[PDB]
Amino acid sequence: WAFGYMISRYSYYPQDKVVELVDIMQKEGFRVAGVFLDIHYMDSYKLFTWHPYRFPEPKKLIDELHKRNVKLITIVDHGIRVDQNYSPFLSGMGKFCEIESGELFVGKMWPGTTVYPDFFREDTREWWAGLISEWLSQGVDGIWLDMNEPTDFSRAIEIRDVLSSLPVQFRDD
Amino acid sequence: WAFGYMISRYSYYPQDKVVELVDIMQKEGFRVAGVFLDIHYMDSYKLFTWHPYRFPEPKKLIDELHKRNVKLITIVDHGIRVDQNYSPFLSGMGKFCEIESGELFVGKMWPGTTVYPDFFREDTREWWAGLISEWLSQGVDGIWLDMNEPTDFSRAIEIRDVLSSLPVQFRDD
Repeated sequence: WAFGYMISRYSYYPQDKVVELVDIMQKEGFRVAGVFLDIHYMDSYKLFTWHPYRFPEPKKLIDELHKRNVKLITIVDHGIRVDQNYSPFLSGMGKFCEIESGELFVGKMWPGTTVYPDFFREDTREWWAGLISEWLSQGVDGIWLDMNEPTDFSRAIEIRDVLSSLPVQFRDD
Repeated sequence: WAFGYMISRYSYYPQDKVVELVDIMQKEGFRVAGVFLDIHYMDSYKLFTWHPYRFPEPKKLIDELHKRNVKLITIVDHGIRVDQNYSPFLSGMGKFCEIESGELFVGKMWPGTTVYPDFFREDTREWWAGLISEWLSQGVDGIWLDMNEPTDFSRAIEIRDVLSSLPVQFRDD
């Protein structure tokens, strides 16, 4: 099924619209293997969370998709939000990337201020596998890893803040 | 009396305070020949006007000062406010400075957007003499001409608007 016809967008939501679209596609004769859910499904772009208003009942969505024989693939970025009450941030502590001087590498990504997992380490990899596994257990069929170059926007944003008001054009480096 | 002791400030107001100060000076033995009124006495820095709140009764002030044998000297700048309902602007029309291309030279000074009298012309001189004469007739004893280099702030303000944002410091040219 990974080689079947996949539909995706940035993004499809709320959950009822996802099902409505799949139904119309199938009704008109298109065999859809799976649908991709882009970042709008998350709560404030926080990894491993569901938007409380757009996706109040994810279980219902997964069941509806599976009843229709459609796989669900969810995007997962690499940025962990520096949030005091965000579980992944607290549990991942100790396994994030650092900078030469010893502090954590704090940057900028979709969820705002963020830290990044140091995937080169065994414990980080194990910790991540755990979150993924837990995420897959709801019935999610696939993982879409994005922005994993790895990408960071703190430098770009820093430039945009300092020369924001200046009526000039920035080169695209 | 022009060689006597003059007190001034930028500025003395409202009118009751001007008289109070002169009284204290005289009571303590200082022979004051005259007091200078800086730009705060004008209405929005408009030449030949009295601030409706600080100097609501100019005649009363002048009389109070004259009763105490104290002359009154008022500052008069060279900028005419580009104001649709400002008399000097309307009556001076035709006698203001222009730029090479023919339009009026519109700049910036205390009253904001302003035009300037072309004093090199005899007609402008006659027009100005008229306003001065009319101004002196209330009992004003002297004229203090300021900013008549002539000075203009449109270039400075133009620079400050475009580079206002930059955390950089400007050279004082």
